Amino acid sequence: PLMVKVLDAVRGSPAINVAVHVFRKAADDTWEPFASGKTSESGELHGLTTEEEFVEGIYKVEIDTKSYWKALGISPFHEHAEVVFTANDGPRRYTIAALLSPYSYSTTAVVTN
Amino acid sequence: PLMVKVLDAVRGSPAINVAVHVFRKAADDTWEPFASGKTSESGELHGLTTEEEFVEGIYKVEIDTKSYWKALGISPFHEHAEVVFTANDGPRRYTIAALLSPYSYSTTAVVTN
Amino acid sequence: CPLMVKVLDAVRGSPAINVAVHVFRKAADDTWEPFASGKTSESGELHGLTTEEEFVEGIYKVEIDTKSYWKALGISPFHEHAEVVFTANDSGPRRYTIAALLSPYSYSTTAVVTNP
Amino acid sequence: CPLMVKVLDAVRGSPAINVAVHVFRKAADDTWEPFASGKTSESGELHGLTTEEEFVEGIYKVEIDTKSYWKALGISPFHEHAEVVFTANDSGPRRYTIAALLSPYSYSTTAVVTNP
Ligand SMILES: Nc1ncc(-c2cccc3cccnc23)cn1
Ligand SMILES: Nc1ncc(-c2cccc3cccnc23)cn1
Ligand SMILES: [Ca+2]
Ligand SMILES: [Ca+2]
Repeated sequence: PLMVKVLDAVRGSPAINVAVHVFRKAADDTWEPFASGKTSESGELHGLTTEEEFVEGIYKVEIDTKSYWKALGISPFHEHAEVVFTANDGPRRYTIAALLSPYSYSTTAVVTN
Repeated sequence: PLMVKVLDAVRGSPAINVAVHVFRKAADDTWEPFASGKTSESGELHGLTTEEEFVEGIYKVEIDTKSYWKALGISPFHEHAEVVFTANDGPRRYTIAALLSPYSYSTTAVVTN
Repeated sequence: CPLMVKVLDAVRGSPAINVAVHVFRKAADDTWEPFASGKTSESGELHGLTTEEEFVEGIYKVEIDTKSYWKALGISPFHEHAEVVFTANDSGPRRYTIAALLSPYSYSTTAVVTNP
Repeated sequence: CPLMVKVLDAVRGSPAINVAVHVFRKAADDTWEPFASGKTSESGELHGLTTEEEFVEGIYKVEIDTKSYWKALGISPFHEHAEVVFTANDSGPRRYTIAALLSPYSYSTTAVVTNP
């Protein structure tokens, strides 16, 4: 139900081995750890969660862009990229995609049935 | 060796049934038709060309964004999106990805071995 | 003006007007503290957030209220906000312009950093 | 200033300076004719391309020479250029700002259209 895909605009490649943490907003307005992983050779992170676990609510996907750029020897601006959205329930799969540059990022959601 | 992927930033979906034409630059600096198709339900267009046909040179990928937006009832700015690049030969596959909004588009290249 | 925020609307091809922007700074106890806030003008720009005196080193978060923007236009957006988190002034004072480009299911942001 | 072009560099977090920009207009015989050209300033902006008199209805192409920009910085880019093609002034005169954000393997562009 939730996949994350990361691309690198400088190298023209998938962004490989990028740490990604997902949080869900708790009733006290704090962020509870929900799922995490590292992107694969294709820049994709699958298997984050299951249908039963992914309930409606506010999620944060935190992509560690700074570590990624430093591992490539490139100087970065942002601490990370945080993408915060509401999951709303018919049948739906979410893909959070991000395109990374050192001083800019773009993110889009691909929500399909 | 060449794939095109198109996303819609307004609807949060793949951009389905988008016409795409690819041209290769001829010796007289004109644009020769090379391949074309329409994006699938996943927003992807595969099978454009073969290894033997896709030689080094300057290519143009013309995405008919205006037709796409009009078919969705949304008012567009651009006539189309044209993405022009040089193909250079080790082992390489090219993905041209585009993210569409009515008054903006973004494109990236994903070049892998 | 060491910190300026500019917001554009990719649907309409226009400045994003009356967009709320909240800026936070990480405190020594590792929580986010309020730093400054404002709203974009008719040009989509937000000037006057801070001053050279107030804008010290730190980790800053600029939270752009994209959800309210789209909801006011009658549209149901995907994101809650667009957030930009960065370390500022580590090698001395700089001027930062944070720009954001908004669509209902996407946003982009960029930083332009100049040396006064 | 009915037509302005702004270019930013996503690698350095800076204006893209000294970027060549060529503008063409489709002729009645369906070919591209030269219309105007210039280069971005130290702010990454290009003003003075055209005038209200000259900038009539038509289909325009704005070709930003991104390849030369990156090659001058010692970088081998992917794209030949970034091109923006649009119909202008169809419902009367408008002011257009074409902005582009550049990386070596990517670019984005947006249009801001205002009614004088
Ligand atoms: N699989 C896939 N997903 C998205 C893109 C993508 C393309 C262009 C711009 C972007 C801006 C933000 C996020 N993603 C994109 C390319 N390939
Ligand atoms: N003055 C100005 N205009 C536009 C942007 C801008 C911001 C974010 C993404 C972009 C994508 C393509 C083009 N421009 C942008 C930033 N400053
Ligand atoms: Ca310091
Ligand atoms: Ca007309």
